[PDB]
Amino acid sequence: PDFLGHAENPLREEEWARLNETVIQVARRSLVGRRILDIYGPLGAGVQTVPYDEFQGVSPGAVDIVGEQETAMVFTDARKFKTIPIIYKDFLLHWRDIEAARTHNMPLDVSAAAGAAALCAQQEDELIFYGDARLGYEGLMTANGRLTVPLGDWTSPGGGFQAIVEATRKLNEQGHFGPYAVVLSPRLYSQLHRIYEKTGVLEIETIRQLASDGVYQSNRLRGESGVVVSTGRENMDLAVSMDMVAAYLGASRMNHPFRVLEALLLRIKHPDAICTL
Amino acid sequence: PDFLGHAENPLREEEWARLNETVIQVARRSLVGRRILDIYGPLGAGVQTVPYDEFQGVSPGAVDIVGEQETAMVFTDARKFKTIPIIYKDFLLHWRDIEAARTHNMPLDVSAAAGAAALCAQQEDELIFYGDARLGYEGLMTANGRLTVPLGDWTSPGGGFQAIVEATRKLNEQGHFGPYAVVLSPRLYSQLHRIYEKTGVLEIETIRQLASDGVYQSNRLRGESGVVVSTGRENMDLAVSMDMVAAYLGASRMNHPFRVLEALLLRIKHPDAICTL
Amino acid sequence: AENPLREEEWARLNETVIQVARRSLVGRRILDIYGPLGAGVQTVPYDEFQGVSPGAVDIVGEQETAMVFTDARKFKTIPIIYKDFLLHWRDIEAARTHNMPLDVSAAAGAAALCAQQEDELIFYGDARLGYEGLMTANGRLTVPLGDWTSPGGGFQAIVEATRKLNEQGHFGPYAVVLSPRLYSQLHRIYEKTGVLEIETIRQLASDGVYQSNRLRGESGVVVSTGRENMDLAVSMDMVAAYLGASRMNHPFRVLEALLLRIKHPDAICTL
Amino acid sequence: VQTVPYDEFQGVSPGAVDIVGEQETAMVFTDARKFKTIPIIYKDFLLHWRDIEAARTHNM
Amino acid sequence: VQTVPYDEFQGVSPGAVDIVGEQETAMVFTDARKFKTIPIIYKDFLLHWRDIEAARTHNM
Repeated sequence: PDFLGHAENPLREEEWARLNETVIQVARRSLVGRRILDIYGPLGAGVQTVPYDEFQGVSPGAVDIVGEQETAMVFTDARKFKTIPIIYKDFLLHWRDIEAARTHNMPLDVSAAAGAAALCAQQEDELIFYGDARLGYEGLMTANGRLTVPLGDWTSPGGGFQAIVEATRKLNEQGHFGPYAVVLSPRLYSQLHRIYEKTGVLEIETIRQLASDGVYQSNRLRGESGVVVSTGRENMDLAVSMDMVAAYLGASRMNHPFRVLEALLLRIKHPDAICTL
Repeated sequence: PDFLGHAENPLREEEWARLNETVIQVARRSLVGRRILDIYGPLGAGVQTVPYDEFQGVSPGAVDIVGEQETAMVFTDARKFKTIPIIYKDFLLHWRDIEAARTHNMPLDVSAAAGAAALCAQQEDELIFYGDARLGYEGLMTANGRLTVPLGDWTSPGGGFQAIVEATRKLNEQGHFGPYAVVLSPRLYSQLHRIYEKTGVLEIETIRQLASDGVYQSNRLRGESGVVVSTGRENMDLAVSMDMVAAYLGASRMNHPFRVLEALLLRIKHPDAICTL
Repeated sequence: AENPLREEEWARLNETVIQVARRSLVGRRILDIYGPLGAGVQTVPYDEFQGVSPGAVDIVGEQETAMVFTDARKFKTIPIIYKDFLLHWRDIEAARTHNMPLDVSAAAGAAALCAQQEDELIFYGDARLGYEGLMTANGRLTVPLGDWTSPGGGFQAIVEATRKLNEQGHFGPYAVVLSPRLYSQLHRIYEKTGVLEIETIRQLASDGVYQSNRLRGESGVVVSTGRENMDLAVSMDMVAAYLGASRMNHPFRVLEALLLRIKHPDAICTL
Repeated sequence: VQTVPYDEFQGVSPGAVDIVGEQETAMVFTDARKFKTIPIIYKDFLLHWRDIEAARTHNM
Repeated sequence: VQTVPYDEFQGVSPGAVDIVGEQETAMVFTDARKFKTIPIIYKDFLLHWRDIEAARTHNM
């Protein structure tokens, strides 16, 4: 006639609401991937597969007096569908803490929730920026056709601008230009954030004006690398099946462990808008 | 019925009653520590910390006609606020005995519950009589300031009791006398029963009269040790957040596991009423 | 920590399990069952045998011959046979929104394995646990099934088996179970005139001649189909139950509880 | 529905019977599920317009 | 209340399993459960009864 048992959801309504709010907000704080990209809307739990379009196209538009160009852009052989993985963590909550938060001291502590959701989002950003060979996925710094360009010039007072200038030139060489967005590793970003370039102000302001979609920081990237991409759709996408949400796994010895879910898959529909070291 | 699985609780009211009665009875049978220790009232499930209060204190107290002598009240040495551990064991039921015991064998077979409760009580007695150093807890034979007395002169009836006599003398010198008690290891409890020639009266009866709160035997204590205590309050206590209760752990492999729980903490409010080897 | 499926999908799963069972069970077409006793029971009474008491006193008034009873009263424990499979929560959601088959191939595989294990149990007791096997029973009345691959083959062995049953004073409508190798190769259509050899064996047996691929290469048995000779104590028919969600993937287990009690091990012939 | 699950591979795990169910009867897919897609097959029906016209007010 | 629960830290568990179905990575929890005692901080001052009476009659 009390808490003991293997019953269904232990948490009351408001406690569930607080858990969901915490995971959502810490996700919003900790996600850098979902700002440079843009998401195909939430398809739902059921959708396990999404189309994965073929590759580049060097076919541009044309203008004639009477439309006769026929403007072909056709996928060739297959469509090679792919599947949407899942990412998760744990919520080992004590039963005595829940019991105390009912008739006693009652700031129900969900610190483990924020920690686990932060770890989950970190793993997800690792997925976007680096595919895993076990599932055979593609990562931005390990894709095919990255259009590499050396850097070899930082640690100088102003030897960082020309690297992104060259990257933009190479990216426009493939006839693929637009609002660029840059993501950099932590130490590289801080080093870029240094004193005046001797020709004005902090370099990041000029780089941000050149990119036109911001320069972002990612701890999850390797030590000395970074990327610049074309933020528009028709080039890259983030297929989402369901956003971060906490669900009840089961009953432990007597505790309650939870698990945070989100199903994401990047689609590089055009591996021409990627540039790296 | 039994196929839906993961029901909130399998058993009925009568079977819960029998399980609880069995664990209570076996606990009361096999507990020795709870027979010389006045228990704190059941605080509740939520409480996890209790005021582990005192280390010392003395105020001889005086009397005079008017009622004015200004003797400092015994308040506390310093608050410490230890945390209440949990002691548990677990057993299993075969999901058919629960079904047979509603048609064929009306009283449900619960021998595994007694088997688990005996081990739980053994572990609890070990907790009282010994710390574990993984939680900084204190034990009867591990407490600092134990008033050790060299007592090895046995195998000769011309002695043995004199060890307890010296223990009482040492307890008296520290200004602490009352209804004494003795808990002895089996290797010496049996040795007391010796009927060596020139018997007269066995030493056990003399020791029982000298103690006046019973000489007890416990296997959990080590092979070559024994203690003398003062049974009253304000020297020892037993914080009881909750007694032996059987709770459910979901249904694994369609069987039914259960766990016997209690939350106990020994607090010695006066680590002077202790004597050891 | 919940209960996954609703009524329609539960009914579909149960129907699939029942269908695969009734298709694959060969024992249930040769032995009649003691009524479903419920999941509660775990022990049943057992055989009576070699009750040698002619009882043919045949005197006006009556004599005091010995009554027939269990030779040695004892009990046996009804086993449990089970197979476990798994389902994915995303699969259930997809079958709920996009498509609507709700693939249950795993359930069919589990039911098939359970039925094969059950039939092996009936035709061979578990030596480790220790039971009675149709081809390993004591008092089996062995008859040499050899010298086949001949024009007059299985008939010469079935007639000998029937005369050995009748000599033991145990007769009636017999039934035959043969290994698939023989039950196929036995179609030596030419006995003499026009009738299948298996057809004339079936006429001789009068309660079918079935095959069960679980038997060994060159073995077969003939029994007396009635009750009070052989039995099949059932505790619960093959049914699927839920083992509780773990890691959001729902497991499941198909259960059956059977035990054969050969009351009169005089209705046996083998190789 | 363009994609369907494609389950892993064999399993040599058989069922078992015990007095009390404790076999745990595991049969678990290991690493992935490697979904696949459903192709299409087709041919042609070149029907004359005059034949359809004839089958209206004439030979039909 | 006089005691509160306490930190969880160095929960090194990537949780980035990222597999269809799910793996069995380690859950995050308090590294070592323990408690702390909430202190009390206080400051004491004094007031004179004549001051209160004066503030009640002469000035306010």
